This record gives sequence, C-alpha cells and structure tokens, in this order.
Amino acid sequence: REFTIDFSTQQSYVSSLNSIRTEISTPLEHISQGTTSVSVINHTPPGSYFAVDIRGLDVYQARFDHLRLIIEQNNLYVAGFVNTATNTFYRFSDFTHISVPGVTTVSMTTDSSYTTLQRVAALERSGMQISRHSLVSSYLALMEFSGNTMTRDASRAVLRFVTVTAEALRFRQIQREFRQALSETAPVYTMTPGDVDLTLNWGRISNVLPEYRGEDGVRVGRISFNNISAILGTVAVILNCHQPECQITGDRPVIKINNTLWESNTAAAFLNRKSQFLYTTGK
Amino acid sequence: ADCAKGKIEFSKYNEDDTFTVKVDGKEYWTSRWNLQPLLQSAQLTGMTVTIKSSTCSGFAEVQFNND
Amino acid sequence: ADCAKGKIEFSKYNEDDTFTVKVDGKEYWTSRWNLQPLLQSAQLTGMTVTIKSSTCESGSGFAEVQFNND
Amino acid sequence: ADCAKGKIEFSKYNEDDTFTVKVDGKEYWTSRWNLQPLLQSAQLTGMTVTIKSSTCESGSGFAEVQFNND
Amino acid sequence: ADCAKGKIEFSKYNEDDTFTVKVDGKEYWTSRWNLQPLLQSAQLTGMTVTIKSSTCESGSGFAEVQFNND
Amino acid sequence: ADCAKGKIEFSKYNEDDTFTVKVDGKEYWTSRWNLQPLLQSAQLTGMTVTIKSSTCESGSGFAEVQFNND
Amino acid sequence: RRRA
Repeated sequence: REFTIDFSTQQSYVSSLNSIRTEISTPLEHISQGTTSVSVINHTPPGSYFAVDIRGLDVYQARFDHLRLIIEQNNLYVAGFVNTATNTFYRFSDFTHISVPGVTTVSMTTDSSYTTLQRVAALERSGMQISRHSLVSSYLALMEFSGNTMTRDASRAVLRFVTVTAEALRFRQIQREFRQALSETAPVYTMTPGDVDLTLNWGRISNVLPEYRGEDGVRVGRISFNNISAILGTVAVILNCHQPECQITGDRPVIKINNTLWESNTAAAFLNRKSQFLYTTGK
Repeated sequence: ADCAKGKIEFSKYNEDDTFTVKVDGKEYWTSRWNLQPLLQSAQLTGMTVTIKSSTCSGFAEVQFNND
Repeated sequence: ADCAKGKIEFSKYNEDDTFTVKVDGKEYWTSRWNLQPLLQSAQLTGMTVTIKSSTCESGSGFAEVQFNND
Repeated sequence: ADCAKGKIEFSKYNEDDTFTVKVDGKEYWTSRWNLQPLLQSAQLTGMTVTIKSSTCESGSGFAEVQFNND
Repeated sequence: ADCAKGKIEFSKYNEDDTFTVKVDGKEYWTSRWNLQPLLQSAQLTGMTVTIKSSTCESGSGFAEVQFNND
Repeated sequence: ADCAKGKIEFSKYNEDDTFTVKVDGKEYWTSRWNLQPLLQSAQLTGMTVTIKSSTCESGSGFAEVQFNND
Repeated sequence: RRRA
C-alpha cells in the first residue's frame, strides 16, 4: 500500500490523512460521527508496512518529491525513510524486521525512539517549531543523508516529519494545530507539551477508548477528555488492543468512577498510598 | 460474623480520627488508620466489602472483592 | 454542622502542613494529615464531599468530612 | 519458595492488623504494613503477584512479594 | 507568591532527602514527605499545580502548592 | 551514576523491608520508605524511571530516582 | 520509550 500525503494546502493535507485512516483503520462503533471517528488499526501481520510519498512541500509543484516514509502498519511507527532518487531505504535499528522489496536497505545503528532522536537532533519535541520552510529544509537534509548513522540534521528532519505524518494520523489535535502552517500566511506550528503527552500516551489511550460507552469523561494518566467532541477533536487512530503498547501491567483496562471512564492503572497509582501520618513519620 | 456485605454507600473521616463507612444500609466505624485509604479505594472502584466483627459499632476486619 | 457540600474545586498543601480544600465556594483547612491523600483522591475522582464543623465560616478548620460518589 | 503466582482473588484487613490475599486459590497473610495499599492496588488493576514464603499451604505467612507486569 | 503553574514535567527524589518537581520549566524542591504522594499523583494524573513560596527564585524550596484538576 | 533508565519491569518487597525494582534488565533495591508507593505508581503507569547510584551493577542499592512522563 |  502506497499513499501520498500532500502538504500543498490544508485541504490536500487533511484529505491525504483522512484517506490513509479510511484505508488502514475501522471506526469505533461508539466514537464516530459521520465519517469522522476514532478508528482502530485493522490487523495486519507483523512486519506489514505502508509507504507514504511526501508531496506538496512546494505548493502544487512536482518538486521535492523524492522522500518516502516507510510506516509499520500495526503501530504507525516510521521504520525509516526512502530516497527514491537513489532508491535507498534508511531503516532504523528497531525495524530490522521490516523488509522493503526493490530498494537498497541501509540498516542504521540509530534506533527510532524519540529519546534517541531528540538526543542526536539536539532538539526537544516540546517547543519544536514546524513550518513549511522547515519541512523543506528537513526534506533537503534527508535527501543529502547517507550512511548508517543518523546525523543531527537528519534526526531533526525525522522528528518534524514524524510529527506531521504519523502523529497527525493518530491525533486529530496535531493535524488541526499543524495544518495552520500550510496556509498562505505560513505561520509556525509549535508542538506543545500537550501534543507531546498525547503522543506518549497513545498506547494507553488505545487500551481505554474501545471501552467508552458515552461516559461523561475519560481519564488516561495525564490525558482528560470531557465529551465526545473532545475525544474526536483530539484522537483519530488508535492501536488494535483486542500490541505490546496496549498493556502496561494488570488486566483491567478501565474503571468507571462517577460517570468517568478511568484507565484502571491511573486510579490504582493514586489509590496505593498508606495512611499519610504513618507514611510521613515512618522515615 | 459477616456484619455486612455490599458497596460502600458513603465514607466519612471523623473528628476523633476514626473512619465510618455505610454498607447495606448500616454504618460502621474503624479506628484503624490504614483502613482509611483501603476503604476509600474500595468505595471509589466499586469493590464489594464484607465488614466482619464479633459484635456487628466498631470493626477491624474487612474483606475486599472486586466487582 | 454541614458547612459545605459539593466537589472539591481546588486543594492546597500549606506550609504549616495543614491542607485546604475549596468546596461550594468556601475554603476550609484541616491539620489531619490522613485527610490529605483522601481529599486528593476525592478531588481527582469528582466525589461529593460534605465538610462538617462547629464553625462553617470560610477559612475555618475542619476534621470531619463525608465522601460520596454520584 | 514461590508459593503462588497470579491475580489477587480477594484481600482482607485482619483484626490483628495483618493483611490477607488469596492468590491461586490459596490464602496468605502478611504483617508488613506497607504491603497493604500496594496489594490492594494490585488487586484492583488485576496485577499478577508472586507470593514468596517458607510454606505455601493456604494460611501461610509471607513477608516477600513480587509485583509483575503479566 | 506563585512561583510556577503547570503540569509536573518530572519529579525526582534525591539522596539528600529532597523531592524535586519541574513545573513550567522551573525546578523546586520540598522535603515534606507529605507532599511526595500528593505531587506524584498530581504528576501522573495531569493536575495543574501552583507552587507557592514567599521567595520564588530558581532551585528554592517550597511547602505550599495548590492542586487543580484543570 | 545514571545506572538505568526505563520502565519498571517488576518490583519486589524484600524480607529486609527494602524494595527492589527491575529497570533495563538490572535489579536495584532501596531502603527509602518514601519510595515504595512512588515506585509502584511508576510501575503501574509505565513511567520511565532513572535509577541513579554510585554503583550500577545489578543488585546495587539506590536512594535517588527520577520519575519521567516521557 | 516511545518509538517514532
């Protein structure tokens, strides 16, 4: 499966994302309005991937058109990037099980974790700026890249492209906030702490939302949703939790408390305190 | 004896540092401080509690069961 | 007396190791350390608490509180 | 020995302030105060525990327990 | 004085028996054990905390903090 | 030294009342009582914890740990 | 931790 994400306009960009979601996921019965839903990634065998061709960095122009992302389908992780001009797939070290036919695969020493990427990039995601201009710069940095080890500029490029492709696929909130940067005003998208927290809690959210049945709220660690419009405005695509990211510990996805659906592990993590006087004096 | 079985319908911290819970229409108190979080957690997560005691007043034995 | 009933609007640890909660527009503090995490759990889960005290003026102390779910 | 591994089927605060859990069909008590909330939280989230003791018969005591992510 | 308002970015317990939280890019510490569960729960639930101190300079101690669900 | 950074794979309450966590394939124990619920909360919510100690071999003790949301 |  090959898809284009076209950055030409907010319309082309959101259309591209929506088409991908439609093809790879199925709406949750209870979190769906029209064709706008929280969707569960359809099961594929491990190692299944789809390709994303990056288009439209220069609005409606057939240039800057040699970057492809390889995305593991079950988890939406970017496994690496393809320079289609050189026919070279630069693959992160945690995706040696992803085989792409027809390309030269460069297995890199660098793993795809945000911790590693942010270190190599010297760039924290919280406060990271993305604009059309810096996506063109990212494109150029990835096309110039060669070798088995991520450089600083190639890592910054991957941070930006992953945010605006895979993370936006997962999170309507990121799609909505970033797409402003594609308008003729060309403002800057700044990733917020909240955006980052959303990405970090994707597996936990995925384990909780399939249990939602119209409760007045949803609480998953630091994440709060207060109505269905908050859910839909924030989340678009979740893992199929019925992946190792679905479960932390225990076997109880949710507890309903006072008409709010809680991740059970969150409640357990603040209901495990002993008597405060005894705690504080038992030093 | 099983003084009461059911969900905690309310809990209360009392001025004498005891803790009251109301289960199956009956109120009971405990002076055991460590029962205070244990009971409130049971109330929050919907556990069935079984208050046990010789005289079914105060208690210091309670079973917790998930719902 | 029942000074206040409702959800905790905020809680606050104080430098004298007392603990304040705001319930139905009124603030009350307690020096019972055992109430600090219980009140926080109540806050977090949207429990209805009933502050009980002999003085119900805002900013007064309390050491008796009922916890109710919905 | 590893006497029982599995979810806590029930727990019980005891009149002597010990704390009982039933794991893998067998009951074990501990006098370790700090285990009480830790075990109850494990119980509420269905977290697997491993009771470790000198004797594994129901009614045995333990002072060692492992909280697993199974 | 309000030193920092935000969600707790991280917390850390230090060998010298102090407990650091990072809020809105600034770090503060408390040695009140009372505050360790309160703060960690606030961290893991995404509470908005307000660190209060008469002196709000960086790396300084605190023992007053407000907890808000939002 | 920054001995280990990762999720808590298991935790164990030990006979000597210390508390052991497994992080990044290595076991570390702490006698700091304040840390026991904190560590379990980190395990329950899959926090990334950083164990800091003067020795990092498995079976080393620690009294310093950072709790991260990332 | 979280993979990209």
